[PDB]
Amino acid sequence: SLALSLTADQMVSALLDAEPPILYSEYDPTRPFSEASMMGLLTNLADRELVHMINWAKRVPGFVDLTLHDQVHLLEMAWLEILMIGLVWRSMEHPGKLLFAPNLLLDRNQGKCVEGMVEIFDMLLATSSRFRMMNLQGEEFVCLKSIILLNSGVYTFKSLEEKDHIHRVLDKITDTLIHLMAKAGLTLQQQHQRLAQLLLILSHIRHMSNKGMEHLYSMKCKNVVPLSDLLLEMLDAHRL
Amino acid sequence: SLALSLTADQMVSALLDAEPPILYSEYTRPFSEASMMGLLTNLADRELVHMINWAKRVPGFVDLTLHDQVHLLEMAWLEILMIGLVWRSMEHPGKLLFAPNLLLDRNQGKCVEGMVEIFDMLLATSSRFRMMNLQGEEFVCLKSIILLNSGVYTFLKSLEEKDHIHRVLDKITDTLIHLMAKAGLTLQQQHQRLAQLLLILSHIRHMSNKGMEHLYSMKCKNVVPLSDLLLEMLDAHR
Amino acid sequence: KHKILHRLLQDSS
Amino acid sequence: HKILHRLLQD
Ligand SMILES: CCOc1ccc(/C(=C(/CC)c2ccc(O)cc2)c2ccc(O)cc2)cc1
Ligand SMILES: CCOc1ccc(/C(=C(/CC)c2ccc(O)cc2)c2ccc(O)cc2)cc1
Repeated sequence: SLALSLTADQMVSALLDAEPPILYSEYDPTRPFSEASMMGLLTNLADRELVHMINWAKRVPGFVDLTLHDQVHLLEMAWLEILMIGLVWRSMEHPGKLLFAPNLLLDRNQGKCVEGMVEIFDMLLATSSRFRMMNLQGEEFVCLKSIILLNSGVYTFKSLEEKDHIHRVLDKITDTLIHLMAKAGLTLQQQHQRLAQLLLILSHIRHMSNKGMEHLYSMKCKNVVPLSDLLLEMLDAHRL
Repeated sequence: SLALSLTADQMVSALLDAEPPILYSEYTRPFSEASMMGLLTNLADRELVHMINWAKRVPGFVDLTLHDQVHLLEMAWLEILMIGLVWRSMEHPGKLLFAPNLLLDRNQGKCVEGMVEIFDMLLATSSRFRMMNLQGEEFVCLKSIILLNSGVYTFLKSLEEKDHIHRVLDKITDTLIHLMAKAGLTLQQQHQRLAQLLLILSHIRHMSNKGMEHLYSMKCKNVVPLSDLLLEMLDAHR
Repeated sequence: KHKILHRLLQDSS
Repeated sequence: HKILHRLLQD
């Protein structure tokens, strides 16, 4: 497997180069927001981001080695965490605001348009703020995002040998993160402290995903906005 | 503060002595849906009282206001119950050790609708802890991390105490590394293992969240009797 | 201060 | 047969 033979620098470069582009929203400034039209915009955006995500995942070292079933399962588990960590990353330099798109920058009061969304906004805002205070670097961000992809569904799996392969790749991404922190000049103690802070943030991202999944499902069952067939099936994957 | 001045060995010693007791179930009878949840809720309720006295012995926790203490426990209590259950079940492949007299195999989870899905996730975590050969010293560190972490990003003068909980979290991180160095792990192995342990906390969060939504679905559907305390704890995730 | 959890967090031991 | 499954092939 080509992935385990990568150097740390080669792991970073490949991840930086596989980054999806920042997409624009269908935001129309000629009309006011309603709950339905705000959700329409976000869902439409998310739907387009997903197609770029699927192709990004194919470029994450080790991901192609898995069977189609395992690939499907990992993306079904992580997709919303991955959209959220992107959003938080984009929003870093915009205190108090979430940059869904370059033409869609929203503060928490614009979140209140949608029943129950301001709570999610608040959590995303606080995470963006945490990344800002930590001075998260892009190289660290793409490692984290790749960790989410491989980790979030791995506990819900000779498919034990592929499960072992995923754990090997995760160890390489750990080595990569540490390599980056050392190269930035942090002491050894700062390295493993910083490593822990970043990974513990992944628990909060999981949390946000799970609360987000629950609100999207309730909106789907109230017909607030039409959902693409793809989004329906991804949402379906979390059903219980 | 006492917590920040502790050595890593003193930290482990403190956490070990703070450990709650293992309790027995109020389990000759046949199981059914109301029966088993009855057992689980009564057990959870009694574990909760001991958890609170345990939290007050986690170094740093006493330094926080009652508001903050209440908030951390409300976010963390099911994650703590679950990591506890998982730890206890480590050496019982395929089974969950709720209590010494309440050892439930996977299939018995089908007694309650939707619960076998939670069992499976718990069994997988246990299997994971088994493979890593998780140590008791590491386990009490993870449980402390959950308490302090699971509510921290969910918070004027309060910036000074988030900052305190983060200094404590770094000390616990320092403690995990100390334990790994003492076991002879290489530097590279220490970082890798640390990451393996913290990433399982994401799955523990996932389980709590899915568990809470089931429990929030049976506080509505008025089936099992929930004690006042669990009722309060449950409504925090509203 | 009226939650049970409140009450428990002061008379702990 | 899932859309996701199809899209992962390209
Ligand atoms: C079928 C599912 O369709 C959707 C709809 C909305 C979202 C996003 C958010 C974050 C605010 C959201 C989540 C849950 C909720 O209840 C409200 C809002 C979102 C995040 C990042 C991003 O880049 C784009 C969009 C994701 C998927
Ligand atoms: C509010 C009190 O109601 C409950 C009921 C059950 C549980 C436990 C589980 C894991 C099997 C559970 C969680 C959620 C769900 O939907 C089914 C089952 C549980 C975990 C560890 C432990 O030591 C004791 C019990 C916790 C609290």
